[PDB]
Amino acid sequence: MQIRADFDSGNIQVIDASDPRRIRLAIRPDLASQHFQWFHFKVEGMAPATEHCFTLVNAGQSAYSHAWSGYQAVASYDGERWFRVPSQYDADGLHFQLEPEESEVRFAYFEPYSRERHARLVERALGIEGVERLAVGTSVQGRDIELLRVRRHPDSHLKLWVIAQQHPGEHMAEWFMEGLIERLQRPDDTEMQRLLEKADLYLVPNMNPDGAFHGNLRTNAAGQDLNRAWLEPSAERSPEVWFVQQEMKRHGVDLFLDIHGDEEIPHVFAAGCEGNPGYTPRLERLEQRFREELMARGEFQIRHGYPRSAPGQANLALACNFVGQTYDCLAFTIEMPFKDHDDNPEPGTGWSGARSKRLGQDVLSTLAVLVDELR
Ligand SMILES: [Zn+2]
Repeated sequence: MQIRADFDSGNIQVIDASDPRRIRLAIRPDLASQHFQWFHFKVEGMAPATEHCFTLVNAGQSAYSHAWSGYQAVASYDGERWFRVPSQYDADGLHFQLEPEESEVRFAYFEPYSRERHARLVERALGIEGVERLAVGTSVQGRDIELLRVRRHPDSHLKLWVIAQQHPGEHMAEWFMEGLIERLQRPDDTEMQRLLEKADLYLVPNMNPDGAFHGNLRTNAAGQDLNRAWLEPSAERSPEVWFVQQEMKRHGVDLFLDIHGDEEIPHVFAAGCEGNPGYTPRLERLEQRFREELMARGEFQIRHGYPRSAPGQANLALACNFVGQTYDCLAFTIEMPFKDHDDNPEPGTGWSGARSKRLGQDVLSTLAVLVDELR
């Protein structure tokens, strides 16, 4: 038996894998920050007809250790079909067991989205009618930050921005983008026809390629939390955010969605800008419309989420608040669960890459409905 993480988005430290019934492992802290929670490794040469019991020993010291409770690890034999496995959490850490049908299998905190797939996603995007790579930024380690624009009518006047995965460990985010982009390949898509008549789409499939490649959870290569750098972006420390802000200034913003993933809450939800000094009645109305329309179409609810912000007490270092206020536009942070969307239980897979994609396409339907109210 051999366990490794020497690959894209891999993360794990092997303690002792000599006894299948007592496998010890540790989660690796981010490149330049103390945060950790995301894990991704492969096991090879497992004995057949044998139970293998795994334990992430430092789960208790992870960034969000209270989120472990109720969480079921994800696994895959072919890296295509991912399934949930029996898991428990106590003082010794996160435990999960599996009697593998195959000699090899891989585990991860969520269905990984590799930079390899990212590349194929961009390729397909550029092969789509009206889709272009409007501009490209560069990460701290020199990886591409594509800004794709979907434009099918030279007279549209609205700019709808959607960026994802500023936090590397939140892989469900890029899955959301894949679904959103792929819907653009439909021949007779009436809703999209209307949307694109009035607006152009500005998409950044991945805001932190270095973090994602290195299996980080929270920060970019420099150790900076990108969703805390919007008030004071750095060309050197947070180039990913700096790039996006320059382009936003060039073209303008009339809508902004920041796609994330939440470790704790087992529900898909959306946080707004109610704490912004610039939170107007118009924006409060639009936020109500958006949630109302999305709730009627996708796996999205409004009962659970983060505590709301008191009037004028928002943290403008956050993308959602910063963009919404700077441009006086509807803005939300979309949150997908690492667990399941309990409203629609599917224990065998929990929240997945597929359900993330579907949410991405449902969100497009919501935008089509609200396009005439944004401005
Ligand atoms: Zn996040």
